[PDB]
Amino acid sequence: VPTWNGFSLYTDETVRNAARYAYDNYLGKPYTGTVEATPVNFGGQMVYRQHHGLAHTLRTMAYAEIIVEEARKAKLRGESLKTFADGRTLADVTPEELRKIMIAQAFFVTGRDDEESSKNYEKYHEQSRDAFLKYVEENKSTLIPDVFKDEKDVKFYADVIEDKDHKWADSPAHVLVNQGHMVDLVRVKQPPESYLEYYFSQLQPWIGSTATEAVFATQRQFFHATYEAVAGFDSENKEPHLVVDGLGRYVIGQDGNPIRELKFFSQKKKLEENQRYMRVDEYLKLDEVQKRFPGAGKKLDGGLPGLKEYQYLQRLNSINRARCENDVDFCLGQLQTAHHQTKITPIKRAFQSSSEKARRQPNMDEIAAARIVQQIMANPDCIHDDHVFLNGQKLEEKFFRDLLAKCDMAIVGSLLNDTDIRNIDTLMQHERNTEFHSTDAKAKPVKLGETWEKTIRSGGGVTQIKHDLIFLMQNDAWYHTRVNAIAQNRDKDSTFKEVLITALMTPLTNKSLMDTSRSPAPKTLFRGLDLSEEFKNKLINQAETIIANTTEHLFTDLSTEAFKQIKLNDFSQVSARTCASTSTNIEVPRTIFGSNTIFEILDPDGLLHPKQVGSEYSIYLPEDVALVPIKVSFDGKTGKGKDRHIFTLVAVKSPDFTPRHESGYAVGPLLKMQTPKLEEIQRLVEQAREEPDLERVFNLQSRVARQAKFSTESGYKTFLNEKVAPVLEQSLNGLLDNNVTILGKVLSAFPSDGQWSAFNSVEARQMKIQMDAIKQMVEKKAVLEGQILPALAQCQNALEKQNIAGALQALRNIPSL
Amino acid sequence: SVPTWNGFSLYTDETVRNAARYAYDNYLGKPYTGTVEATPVNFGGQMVYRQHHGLAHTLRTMAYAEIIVEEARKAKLRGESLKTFADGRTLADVTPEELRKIMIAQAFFVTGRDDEESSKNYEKYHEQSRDAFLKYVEENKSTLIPDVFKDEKDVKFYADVIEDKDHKWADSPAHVLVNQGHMVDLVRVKQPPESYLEYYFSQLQPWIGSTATEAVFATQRQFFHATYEAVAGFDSENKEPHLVVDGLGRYVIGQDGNPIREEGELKFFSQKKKLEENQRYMRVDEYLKLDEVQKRFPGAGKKLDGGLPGLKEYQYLQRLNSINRARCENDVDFCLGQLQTAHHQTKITPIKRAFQSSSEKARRQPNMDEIAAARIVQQIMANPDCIHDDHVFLNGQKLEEKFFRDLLAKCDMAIVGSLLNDTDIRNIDTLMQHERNTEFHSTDAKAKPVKLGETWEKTIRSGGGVTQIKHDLIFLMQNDAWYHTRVNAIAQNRDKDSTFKEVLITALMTPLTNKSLMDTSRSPAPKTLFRGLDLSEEFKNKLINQAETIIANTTEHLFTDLSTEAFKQIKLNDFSQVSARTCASTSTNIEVPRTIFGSNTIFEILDPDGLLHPKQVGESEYSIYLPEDVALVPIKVSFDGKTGKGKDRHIFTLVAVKSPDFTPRHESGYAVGPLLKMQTPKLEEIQRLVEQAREEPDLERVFNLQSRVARQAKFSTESGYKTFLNEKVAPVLEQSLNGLLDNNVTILGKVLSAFPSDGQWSAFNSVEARQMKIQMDAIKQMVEKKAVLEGQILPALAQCQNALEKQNIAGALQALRNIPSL
Repeated sequence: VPTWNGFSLYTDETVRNAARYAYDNYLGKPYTGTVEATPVNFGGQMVYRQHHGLAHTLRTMAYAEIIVEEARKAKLRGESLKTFADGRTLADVTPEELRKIMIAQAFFVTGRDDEESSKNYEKYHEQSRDAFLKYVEENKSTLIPDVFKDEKDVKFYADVIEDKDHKWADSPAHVLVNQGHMVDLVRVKQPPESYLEYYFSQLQPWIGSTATEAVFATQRQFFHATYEAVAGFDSENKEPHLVVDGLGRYVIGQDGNPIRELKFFSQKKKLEENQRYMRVDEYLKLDEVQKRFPGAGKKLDGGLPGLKEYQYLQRLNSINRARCENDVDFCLGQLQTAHHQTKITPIKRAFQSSSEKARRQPNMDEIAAARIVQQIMANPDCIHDDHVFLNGQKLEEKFFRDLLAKCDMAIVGSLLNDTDIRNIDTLMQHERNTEFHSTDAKAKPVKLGETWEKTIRSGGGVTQIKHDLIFLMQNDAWYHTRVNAIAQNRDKDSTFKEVLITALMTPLTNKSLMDTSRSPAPKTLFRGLDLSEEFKNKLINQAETIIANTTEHLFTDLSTEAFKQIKLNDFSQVSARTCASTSTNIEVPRTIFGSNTIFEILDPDGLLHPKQVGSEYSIYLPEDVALVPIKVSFDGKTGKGKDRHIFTLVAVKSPDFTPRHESGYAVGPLLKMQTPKLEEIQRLVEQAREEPDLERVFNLQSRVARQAKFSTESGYKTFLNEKVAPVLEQSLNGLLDNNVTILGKVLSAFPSDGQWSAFNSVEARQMKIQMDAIKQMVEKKAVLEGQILPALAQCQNALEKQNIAGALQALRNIPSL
Repeated sequence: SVPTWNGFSLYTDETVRNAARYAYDNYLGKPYTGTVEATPVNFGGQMVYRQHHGLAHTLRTMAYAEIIVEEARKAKLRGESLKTFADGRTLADVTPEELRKIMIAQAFFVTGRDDEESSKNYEKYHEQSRDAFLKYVEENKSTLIPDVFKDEKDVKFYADVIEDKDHKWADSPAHVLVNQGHMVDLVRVKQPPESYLEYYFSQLQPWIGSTATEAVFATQRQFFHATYEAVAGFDSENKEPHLVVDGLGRYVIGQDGNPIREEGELKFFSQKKKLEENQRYMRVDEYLKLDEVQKRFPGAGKKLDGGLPGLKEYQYLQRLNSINRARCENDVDFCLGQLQTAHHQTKITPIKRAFQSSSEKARRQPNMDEIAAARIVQQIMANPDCIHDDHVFLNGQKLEEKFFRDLLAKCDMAIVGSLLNDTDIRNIDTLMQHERNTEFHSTDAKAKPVKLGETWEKTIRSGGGVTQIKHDLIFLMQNDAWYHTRVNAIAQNRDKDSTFKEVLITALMTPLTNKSLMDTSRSPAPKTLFRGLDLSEEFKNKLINQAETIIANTTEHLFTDLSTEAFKQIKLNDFSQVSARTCASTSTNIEVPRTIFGSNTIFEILDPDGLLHPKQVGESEYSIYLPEDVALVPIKVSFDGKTGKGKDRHIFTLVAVKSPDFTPRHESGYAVGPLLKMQTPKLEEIQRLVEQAREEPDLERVFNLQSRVARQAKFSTESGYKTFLNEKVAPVLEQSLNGLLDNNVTILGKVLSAFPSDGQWSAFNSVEARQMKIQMDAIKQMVEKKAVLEGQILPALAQCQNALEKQNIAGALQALRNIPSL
């Protein structure tokens, strides 16, 4: 199954011109015959060939395209398709070949003089053949050798148009033209079930059941797009079955068994006593029919969903019907829109739908990670070379990589403020000489902060800073190449600071984008990548597998297999985790950057939220949006002679695409940073463990004993012996045993200021001062070990019992000594 | 060159006392048969026949001879050179056997007096005294010869000294001692006192030296006080006319009027004589200021008070007329006892002079390391589990061998023991079980090791309560040499190759043995204790001339204080540390160390001031623990003969003296240090309080609850549970989360009042509504925990510490007590 070159009925000018010439010189002209020569009028515009005209012709061409498309899918799914003489299959049809088919299809009905299909078949097809050759001859210089290879080639496609011997299974050419003509024959004729089953069974051997359901489902959409009525389907319908081949009937005899010789009966032939034409419901139930037709037990609604009879009938009588029959560019534009929708509809069908187009609200870790980023931005002093040290906690390379991979950094950026944006400059000043290395190894290291201040920043308020951050990531490859690789976890030999900067800048860049972007989101963006031959080939294979398992259906929904294959082959991560640069102009990645890989990202449901850059836009992929492939084309070669492919991707949002991360990664380290130092308390326990100053007590004991005894004043000597000395000996023992009971009692025994003031001697006064110091000494230990320390212990105890009102009580109600 | 004295004494020798007893009975106690001063005199009713030249006089002469020879021997050891006799000997060479013969002769020197004549019947009285002595020897020849006197030739020699035929008062030691001794008693209260004192001082001086002569006349005045005689004052500036004493004459100053010389040389004008108008008598104050007098007599310019210090004049006379005066003149055993007390005091007094005085006899109060040592000893005793082979491990601290040797050396164990109780004593049994197999080693390395705790349990202890344990511990220390030799060696820091546990036990037992002793003893403290030692010959001889050096430099004095030399020699030669640092065993019976133990060294420990505080061991046996400021100063060394093994035995007489100068200097903190570290609080409650405040909020729980509330909300169940969830619950959870993401206590305190009441929840009874209330209560408790901690408790504790750090204890308590409500 070769890779398609992107050839399309809706973009090829050669085929489009063959459809004009056909319309312009036949087809748009009045019938010269008798049968239905009378024109019909739609919305005031006339149609000369309502039936076999332009809209019919263009649809046959459109059928051939999708029949080939579906065959290539069935082949890739492992299905065996009907082979020709040379062993080829409809899937082997080439772009060049298909173009020659459509050109011939454009003339397959030009040679009609009226609407007689019971005679003149030979003459009309001879005229169509002449009309086609006349076109080829007129544009001889153009069509050969580029379209047709020689006159023998032209003769071949003229032979298919003439249809002398009805060899409708000779070649892909004969089949596509015959099948394309027959698919348009499913309209409203009753009973609809007999017609549908017949034409279904004609196409089925060539491309398979899954592909045949897709064609007739798409055919109904092409009818809506070109304003033709669409029939309903009822497997339980009680009408008599219509044997399409010959317009006959099958009959039920009295054995109650379908008459078989199965036996064809003419609508004229008379039936016996107990004979009755088999009904369609009986026909759809036959083991042979159910085996080739999945219509049994199923139902389809006619018309358009949302429209009622009178509304649907008014639509059919619109001028747009006439425009489809008269305007080539219009009828092709209708089909193109319908064809494109059949690629998207089955995808949306296979996944849980959502009504929210916005990013979800922050989770707990995104909130925590936002707090951490804000703190780092405020304290760039916390930035080292191996790590970040912030509030008694160490954050290393692993932490910031986990943030880059688990957090939606657009959501984190929505939690940041203009203070954080202003603090970018100061981070940059702190990292003035931090070297950033481009992923291109030839490149010389660039000083981060210095380059920021010297060539990018330009003063101003916060909005200017945002523009300069967006400017840096847009225009400085030494910066963005490293950042993108670290964000997507595909980097080699990155410094911790390169990783940290990425983790800090990515949410801040998203904020800067959301705050500055003004324009409404474009719905078609282009992205350029340069991939290895090995990696691109993987993506090509994953895309083709997904496309092959995404098909429209009539009766058999294969959404479960589309789900399975998409989750197996999804490569959305290639455009995720970073501020990905895109353009509305395909020539930016294609011609300027010369990329071998081009993503045509389609976002018709507005799910990507692209922010304008400084035609550049920036994409930060939401966690639950997948970029599902619908088309893979070979686009020729780049400047360096490498193959170039375009991946057309459609944005689809679903809870099914949501990743499951285990939480805690950002909340954890945040909690540990809120941990209180409590240095006052740690200083209370060190003071409560200080040894008492006993030498001070001894010194005064000695001083008292020296004057206890060397003075002839009797009152002073007694005072020292009965009032001073015992208190000191009592205080010494108290501080030595650390006995609270003895300390708190000696407090009252300390003589008053007035008892000391009785002696106005020099030594008595100095002793007073030293006695006061000891008293303070004794008191601070009596209150600590006696009042305060017990209270704290009582407080703590009520806290581990969760008696909060009791913990406060232990501090409020302190018993006195 | 000075032979060791054999302890011969006037106060203990029986022969001399007998001679004095005979002299009184037959002569001195009988009335004078003469004319002058023959009339008896009363003192307190008792009659005294011979007031001047009687028994008290005769016994003092004998006391002078003793102190003269004593001071002469000291003078020689200080290196002084004494006047020699014809045979080349000095008074320091006088032997005990010879001194006894002299004292016997001295006893009769006055017996032949018929009255108190002056210069009339010298030869008659001295012949009668001689015949009295001959009569006494003959009547006692069987005992006196040849033990005391060699032969009749020897007896005749001392008889010839008594007769005094040729006035050869410097012919021999006997002549000098008898003649000087008789004169020394003439230093009475006669006027002028200065002329008499200078004279008799100059006669003795050449024989023994100035230092000795000063000691003899100082002691003399004490002998006078002890025998109730009047003691004269001394005044260098006395204006009264000088009396020459040899002649009872005067000297004369001319009109010149420098004293009248010859040749220069002084004269001797008879007091009867009659001279010129231009001349007057040389004053006492003029005599003492002469250059010739000042070079031979150190007492000008100086002064001596008369009478007894502390007594007035009226009290002195009521003492001089006491009945004791008559008892000294009539009772031999009484007068000798009076002199013995005075003589003994003259050996203690100069020692106390050389150091600071002390007032208090009792041990000092505990210091800070002794109080701490008692605690540590008590806690080791309470939990013997802390005892290891290499160290003791108490409350996080490691106590090693040096720590316990430091207690033994710096702490007064007796004081430490005073801080112990009966529980600690009772815990000895617990200690001994833990140390059941601990082996103790005697210093005697021939003895086998003994298992401490096993021997204690099976041999030493006898049951009963604490008092019996104390008795058992004391018994162990008294009788088991395997225990006490090791303990004493370690306590005194003179041991070798001791185990750690032996050191530990010594440090634990010493204060415990002291407490046991103090709690069980009830005897009044004796003042004479005897301690026996088995010393090497080298060590003893070192102690001997250490003691002899100290004794030779301790003298009484009149004018020249040599206290500083006493201080210097005592500190140099002190051996008090032989009896220190351990519970030392003593006895009131000298025969215990001498006979039973057969010690070659005996300490006669005297404690008249009650400084040692001995305790009775189980009788005559006592234990002393030497106080840190008490020295055992030697005053006497005697040769006592041979032991059982033919080794020489010596007796050291030591006096307990207390002084701050003996106080050792140790750095504090050797025990207080480790104790304080064992009391450092490991404040676990506060540490838990801190860690509680470090516990993290379950933010995920609050966020997940928001999800549930929303998902519970978008289905209308009960009326109006949905509106309740959207308008009352959800905002609170949003505010709680934002208040917990930030540490904003103001948001947290506010949202607490915003949580729905139970009454509001009571309106909804669905399974999911009750399941929501329970979750909501958990979030509320989560909010409250931090709103109270960060908002009230933690800042209260911070403001408390800040007030304590500023030493504002008032504000520290207000920090806890004045906690404002949210």
